[PDB]
Amino acid sequence: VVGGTEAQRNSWPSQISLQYRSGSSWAHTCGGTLIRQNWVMTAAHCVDRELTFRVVVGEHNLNQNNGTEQYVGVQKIVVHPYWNTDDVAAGYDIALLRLAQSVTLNSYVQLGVLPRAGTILANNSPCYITGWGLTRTNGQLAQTLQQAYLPTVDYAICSSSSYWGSTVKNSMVCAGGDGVRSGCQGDSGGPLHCLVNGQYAVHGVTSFVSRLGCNVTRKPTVFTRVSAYISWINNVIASN
Ligand SMILES: [Ca+2]
Repeated sequence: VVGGTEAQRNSWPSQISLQYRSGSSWAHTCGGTLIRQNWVMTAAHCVDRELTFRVVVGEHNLNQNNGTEQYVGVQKIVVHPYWNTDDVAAGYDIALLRLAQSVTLNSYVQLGVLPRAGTILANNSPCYITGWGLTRTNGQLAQTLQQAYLPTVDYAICSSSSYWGSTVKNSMVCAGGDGVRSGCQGDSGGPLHCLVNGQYAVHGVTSFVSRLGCNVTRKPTVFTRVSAYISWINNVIASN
C-alpha cells in the first residue's frame, strides 16, 4: 500500500497473509479475506504459480512475533472457472482457498462480512485498502499491516478514456486514483473494506494497478467486485 498508515492490530481481523514456501522459509505474496473458519477469498492471479501456499491469520508484522498468529496450510484451491491469466482485464480474478484446519476466532481473527449480491457503491464511497504490499512503486513490502483511504470511483468514471477505459468491467470496483495512495504489488487478493450503513464490508478483492506504477493519478486501484460473485462463492463452499 502506497501512502498508507499503520493499521491498528484489531481493525481488520479478516485480513490474512498468503505466503509461499521459499527455501527454508515463507514469503508473503498476496492478501486474502477470511470468509469461513476454513475458507479464504483471494485473487485468482495470486495462485497461478504452482507453489506451496500457507495462510497466516492474526498477522500484523510480517517480520516479528505478534503473539496472535495462526499458520494453516492451503488444502484446496478453487479458481473461478472463467479466469484467464493472460487477461486480468477480463475479470474473474477471484479464488477460494480451503484451509487444512479451521482457524480459531478472536479479536485478531474474524470472518469478513460480504456485501449483499448486486450491491454497487455510489461514486466516492469511503473505503480502505489494507495489505503488506509495496509501500512505493518498485519499493519493498511493508513490515506492518498498512491501510489507505481510497474512495470508490464509479464504473462510468473509471471506464472513461482518461481513467481505465475498456480495461475496467462492471464486475470490478475502482478506488483511489489520487496519485498519492494506492494498492501496490503484494496487496493483490486482499480486501477493500467499505463502510455502508455503519458496518464495514469487504466490497473488493485487490486485482491490479497500472503497469506505469501503483499510485498513478487517474489509475485507481482495481478490485474484483465481491457483490458480483456471491452465488459463485456460496456454490463453491456448499460443494466443497
Ligand atoms: Ca508476525
